Amino acid sequence: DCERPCRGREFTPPLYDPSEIGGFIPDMGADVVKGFDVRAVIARLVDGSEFDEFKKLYGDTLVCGFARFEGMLVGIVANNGILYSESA
Amino acid sequence: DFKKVLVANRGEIACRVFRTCREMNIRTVAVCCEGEPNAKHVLEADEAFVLGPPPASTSYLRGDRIICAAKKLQADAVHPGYGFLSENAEFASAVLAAGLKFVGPPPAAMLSMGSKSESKRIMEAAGVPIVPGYYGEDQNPDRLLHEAKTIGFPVLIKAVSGGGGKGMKIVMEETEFHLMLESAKREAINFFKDDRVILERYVMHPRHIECQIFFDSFGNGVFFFERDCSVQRRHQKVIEEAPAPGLSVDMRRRIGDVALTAARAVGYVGAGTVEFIFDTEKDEFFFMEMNTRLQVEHPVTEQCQVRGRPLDLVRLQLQTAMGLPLGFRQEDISMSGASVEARIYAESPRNGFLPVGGRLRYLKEPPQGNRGTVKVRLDTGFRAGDDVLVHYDPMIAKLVVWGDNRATALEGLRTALASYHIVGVETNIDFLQCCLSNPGFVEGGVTTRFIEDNSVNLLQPREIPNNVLALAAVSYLCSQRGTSTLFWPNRQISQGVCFTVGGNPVVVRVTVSTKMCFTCDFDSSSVTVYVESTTNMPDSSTFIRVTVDGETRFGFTSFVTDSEVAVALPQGFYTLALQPLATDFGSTSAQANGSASVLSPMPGKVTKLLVADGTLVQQGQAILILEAMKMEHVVKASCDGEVKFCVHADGIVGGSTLLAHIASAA
Amino acid sequence: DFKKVLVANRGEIACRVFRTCREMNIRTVAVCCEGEPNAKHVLEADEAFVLGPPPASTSYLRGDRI
Repeated sequence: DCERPCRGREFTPPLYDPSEIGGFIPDMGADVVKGFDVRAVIARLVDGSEFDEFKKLYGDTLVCGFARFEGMLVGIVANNGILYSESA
Repeated sequence: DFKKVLVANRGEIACRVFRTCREMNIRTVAVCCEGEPNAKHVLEADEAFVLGPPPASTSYLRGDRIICAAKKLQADAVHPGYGFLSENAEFASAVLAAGLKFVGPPPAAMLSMGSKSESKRIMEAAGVPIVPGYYGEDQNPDRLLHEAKTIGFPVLIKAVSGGGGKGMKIVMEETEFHLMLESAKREAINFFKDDRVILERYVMHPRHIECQIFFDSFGNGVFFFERDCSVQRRHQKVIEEAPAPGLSVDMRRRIGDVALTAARAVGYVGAGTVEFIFDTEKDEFFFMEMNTRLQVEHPVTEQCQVRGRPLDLVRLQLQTAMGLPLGFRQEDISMSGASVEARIYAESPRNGFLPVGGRLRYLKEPPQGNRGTVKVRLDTGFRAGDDVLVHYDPMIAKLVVWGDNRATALEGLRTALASYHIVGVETNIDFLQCCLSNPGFVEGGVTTRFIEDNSVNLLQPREIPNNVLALAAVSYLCSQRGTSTLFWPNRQISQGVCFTVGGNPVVVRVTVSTKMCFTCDFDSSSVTVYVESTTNMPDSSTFIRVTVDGETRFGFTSFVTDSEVAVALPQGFYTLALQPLATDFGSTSAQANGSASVLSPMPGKVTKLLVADGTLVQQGQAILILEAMKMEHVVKASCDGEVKFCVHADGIVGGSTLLAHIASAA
Repeated sequence: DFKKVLVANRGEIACRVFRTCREMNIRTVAVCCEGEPNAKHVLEADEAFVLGPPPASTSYLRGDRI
C-alpha cells in the first residue's frame, strides 16, 4: 500500500481563490504583450499561499522557490520576463 | 394548532424560540444568509432557508423573501423575535395577507405606536399619565413663562428638531428662564434653523421602569410586575433587575393597572412592554415609551410562578398566536426571589465602549442550572470557535441569576461572571464586576446617569501581579514544549516571553532546568514555578499542576493562542496579550533612500505614466510603463513618497537613464 | 462571613470539609508535606501549602507553620 505509512496531510488550502487567476493573465496574442507577476498565480495554487523564494534579488525574471501542494514539497521555477545569464 | 414556526431573526432569540418550540413539539424553521455556514440557530433548527446574498442588510429584512420561505416550508406561524423587522407594520400586514399567522400585535397597533406623536395623543386620550410638558404652537415668551410656572421648576427646554441632547437647557429658577430660553433659541437656529422650543419637566434622578403586559385575542390582559433598566449608557441596556428594588406593593399595583389600561386602550395582542420615567423624589411615574414586541430582558421576568409552574413567556406568546384563551387572570401569579441579568457585550469599556470583533477561541461557560442556592441561566447565540463580527449584534450573551434576595442574586451573578472565561474577543466582564461591586449599586436603586456618575471608579484598571505574569510565561513555554527534554550541559536553558501590559512591552526572562523547574525574573523579584504535571484538555486547553516558589501548590487551566495567553487561577481569570509581531519583518523594498533616483534598464520608449506628476506612491508601486522589443516593462517606485517624472512620455530613453525622483513628502 | 477555610488534617475529613465548603461557596486551602504529590485532599482543594519536610511527624503538627 505504501513504502512509508507517514501521511503528512496537515495542509492549508490557498488563501486566494483560483477562480480569479484569469484576471492576472493578459492577452498573449497582441502587438505588445503586457507583463504580469507570476507570483499572483503561485499564491492561488500552493498551500496557504506560502512560498520561500530562492534568490529574490538576483534572477528578477525567473522566480525560483519552494512550496507545497497538499503537503507535498515542490520546487517551483516560473518565468517572469526575459531570460538573462543571471536568471539562467 | 401550529406545526411549524419560522423565526425571522437570528441570534440567541432564535435559539430561545427553538427551545420553547421543542418543548411544545413545534417544528422549527430558521432564516439565514449565504455567509452563515455554522450559525448556532441554523444548527439548532430542523430546517433553514437562505434569504439570498449575505450583506447582512438585504437579508433578514426582505419581507417577501421571508414569506416565500415560510410558504415553501409549510410554516404555520411567523415569529419575528425582538431584532430587526420585528416592529414593521408592513411586514406583519404581508404576513397576515399571505395566510400566515403573525406572532405579535395587530399591524394597526404596531404602526400607531411607532410614530412617537400619535402614540402620545392616544395615551393622553386614555387617561394614562403623561410627562407634564408644553409642546404648543405658541412660542410667546410670556406664554412659555406661564407654562413653565404651571409645570413647576426644574424644567428643561428642547428644540423641536433637537436630537442627541443638543439645544437642551436646564432651568432651575424663574430668573434664569429669560436667558436660557434665548440661548436655546439661538442654538436651535444655529443647528436646526427653527426657533420653536418645547418645555418639559426635568427629572433630576430618572429611573426607566418597565412593566410587562400580556394580552389574549379575546381582550383579556395580565401584567407581569416590573423591570428596572436604570443601569445603562447611551441608551444601551447593561444590567437589569426584577422586581425593581425600592418599590412598594401599592406602587407596583398602580403601575400594573396603568399598564393594563394603556394596553387595553391601544388594543394590544401578545406580549408588550411599557417604560415609564419614575422619580425617586416625587414618587410619580409618567409614560415614556411602549414596545410592541418581546424584549431581551424578558428572562429576568420569567425568574413569576404561574400556578406554581415557572413562566415561559414565549410559550404563552405562541399559545396566544394559536388563538387560545389565557389560563388565568392575575390570580395564579406570585412574586419570587429577585433575579438579575447582565448583558455581556463585545466592546472595550476603556476605549470609549467601542465595539470590537474577534473570534471566540475559548468559551468556557459558567456552571448553568440550579446551583446550591441560586439558579443560573445563560442565553447566547455563539459557540466556541465562532467569530463575532463587529457592527452586527454586539451582544455576546445574557446571564441571569435568580436567588431569594437581591444581595444573594448579586453574589451569584458575581460568581457566575467570575466563571465565564472568554478568550479571543475583548469583553466587559471586568466592567460588569466593577458595576456589581460598586457601593452605590449595592445600596439600592440608582439613577440613569450612574454609569456616567462613577465612570472614573468603574473604569479602574485591573492590576496584574507578577505571579500571573510568571504563570502565563510558564504556560506559554510548556505549550511550546512537546516531548523534548530541556537540557544544556552545565547550564540552565534560557527563554524569554514578551507580553503587553498597558502598552508596555514587559519581558519575562525564564531559566528552566531539566527537572521542569522554571525561574522567572522581574525587577528585584524572582518567581520559582515547578510544573508537576500537565494534561491537554479536549477543548484545546491545558490543565497544569504547579508549585509556586516552594510552598504554593495548586492547579489551573491555561489557553495559549498566537496572540494571548489566558490563565484561570484561583485568584480569578487573566488574559495577557503577547507583544504583537511586526508586519514589516524582513521588509526589503529594493531601496530605503529618500530620493530614489532610479535609472532605465535598457533603451526603449516610455508609453504611459501610470501615476500623475506630484502623486504619492508607495514602495513597489508602478509609476510608468517602458516598452522595448514589443514587451511592456513597468517601472516601480522603490520607496514611499511623491513621484516627479524627469523624462517626457511617448519618447525614448537610453541605458541607465534617470526616469523620476521619489521624494518623501512630509 | 468566611471566604477561605484551611484544613489542618489530611485524609477523608479534609475531603468532607472541602465538599461542604464548596456547597457554601467557601474557598478551600489544604495542608500537605513534600511527600504528597497525589494526595486526594490536595487535588480536591483550591490551594495547598507545604508544611516542610515530609517525616509525617513534624508536618501536620507545626502550629506556627500552619
